[PDB]
Amino acid sequence: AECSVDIQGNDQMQFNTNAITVDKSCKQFTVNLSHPGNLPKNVMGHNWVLSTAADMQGVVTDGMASGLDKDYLKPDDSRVIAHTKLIGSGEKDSVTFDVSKLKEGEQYMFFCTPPGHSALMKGTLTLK
Ligand SMILES: [Cu+]
Repeated sequence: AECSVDIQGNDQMQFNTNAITVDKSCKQFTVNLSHPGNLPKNVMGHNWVLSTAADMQGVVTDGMASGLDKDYLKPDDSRVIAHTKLIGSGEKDSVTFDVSKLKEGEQYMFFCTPPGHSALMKGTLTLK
């Protein structure tokens, strides 16, 4: 409903949006991730990861170093506000997070941390 969004990551390393708006009055927000295409998780897995704009570079750097078996996220990374699991084609995953983790006026970025994906698969998340 109002406090959720569906996003897709395809075989061409594209998310189907580059901007998410979250109603600032939502208590929680949910992202429903899916993966059109046929490529398996070990070739073209995608996740959806949320951080401040400022933290994205470090999250990406350490995440893509962490390997497939760690969903390309540094374990226990405090900079990651929320994240789905890593999914392959035909799979689905949702994450819910607390909209109080988030500041009106702050610059948020969502992105996909697997090797080669982050520059091609990112966008803004903003409260309205
Ligand atoms: Cu991706």
